[PDB]
Amino acid sequence: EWLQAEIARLKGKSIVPLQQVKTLHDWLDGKRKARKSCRVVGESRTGKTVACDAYRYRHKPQQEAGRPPTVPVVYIRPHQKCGPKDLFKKITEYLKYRVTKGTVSDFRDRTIEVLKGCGV
DNA sequence: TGACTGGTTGGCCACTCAATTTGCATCTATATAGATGCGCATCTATAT
Ligand SMILES: Nc1ncnc2c1ncn2[C@@H]1O[C@H](COP(=O)(O)OP(=O)(O)OP(=O)(O)O)[C@@H](O)[C@H]1O
Ligand SMILES: [Mg+2]
Repeated sequence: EWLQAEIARLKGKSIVPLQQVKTLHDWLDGKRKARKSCRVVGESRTGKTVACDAYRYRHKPQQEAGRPPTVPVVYIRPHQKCGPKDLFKKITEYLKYRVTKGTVSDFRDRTIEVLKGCGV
């Protein structure tokens, strides 16, 4: 009946535009055009991760039949005590590059090489 | 006639994690010797 779907809208997650989200998207675009690194800080329930999701979605990948894709924005949440091989594995996986095994020095070189040409 | 011979169905390196030692900084809750102040005795002086 009608009552059963309604848990799902409620339980279901959604994104609501808010002033705080808009503020970040414009600031990040300044940083992205300028190629300036920066940090975002704030308390854990302010919804930082969600604003960053909403930002990622506004810039879809472009894919041709043969050559590899353009992807402007990469988002990763490291695991606790994330080491070098674990960081390179996450950058590599968010792009779905097929190679999965390697020495730390091999993943380092391979990560630099997939950020290049892919146009991040 | 009793001999001879032939017959024949894991290793070499690079990286990571639980641990467990050692050292340092920060309470903390008690233990312990010195000022300070009444509370009365004791002496001295003064007056009728
Ligand atoms: N723009 C938004 N629209 C709708 N809901 C939002 C928005 N921003 C945050 N929320 C709500 O915040 C909750 C999740 O918080 P979120 O994970 O965004 O916080 P956070 O600050 O990124 O957390 P942390 O820093 O601890 O990782 C959800 O209930 C989600 O609906
Ligand atoms: Mg977050």
